[PDB]
Amino acid sequence: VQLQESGGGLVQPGGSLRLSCVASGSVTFNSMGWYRQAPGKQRELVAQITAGGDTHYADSVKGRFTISEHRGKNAVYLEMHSLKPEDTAVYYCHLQVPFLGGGYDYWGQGTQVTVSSG
Amino acid sequence: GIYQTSNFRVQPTESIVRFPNITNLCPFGEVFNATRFASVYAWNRKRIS
Ligand SMILES: *[C@@H]1O[C@H](CO)[C@@H](O)[C@H](O)[C@H]1NC(C)=O
Ligand SMILES: *[C@@H]1O[C@H](CO)[C@@H](O)[C@H](O)[C@H]1NC(C)=O
Repeated sequence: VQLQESGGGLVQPGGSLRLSCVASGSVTFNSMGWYRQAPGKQRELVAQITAGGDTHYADSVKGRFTISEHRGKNAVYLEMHSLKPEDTAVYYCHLQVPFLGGGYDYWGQGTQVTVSSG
Repeated sequence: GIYQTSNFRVQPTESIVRFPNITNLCPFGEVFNATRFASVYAWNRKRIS
């Protein structure tokens, strides 16, 4: 339970929009992860940001996603641009909350985003 | 003098009920609208949450 997320806009390929994991308060973390899954394929990774400053991206998403962390509103924002129809999926925010030394990410919450010309 | 006659109160205009819809769509189309269905012995159950 604890945290939560929803929202998102359906846009045409080549657009730009800001996915936001809507904040649920101040939570202890060291790694925020944007992650995407579409039916018919293995659930794949998008990008991780680190409280220290480390930033990792998947190989297929270069130059199209920008990840940023806002510690006042404690939310991670993904600005997505130059879209192609392979991003049609639902996007999840996985946490890092230390459980025994890390684990139990709260990626239950999802945001369905489909990019299409029609 | 000054006398107190009655008491005045504001009445609610419209009643509003909201529970959190907040979620994803739901995996139903892939079950009912699926092209192929499993056999009656290799049973296909899809999990929904
Ligand atoms: C819940 O909200 C999302 C977006 O806010 C919407 O896509 C979805 O259809 C809503 N659910 C219902 C049952 O209306
Ligand atoms: C199955 O798909 C068709 C066309 O995409 C649609 O009209 C129909 O409503 C779908 N089935 C259900 C149960 O929604």
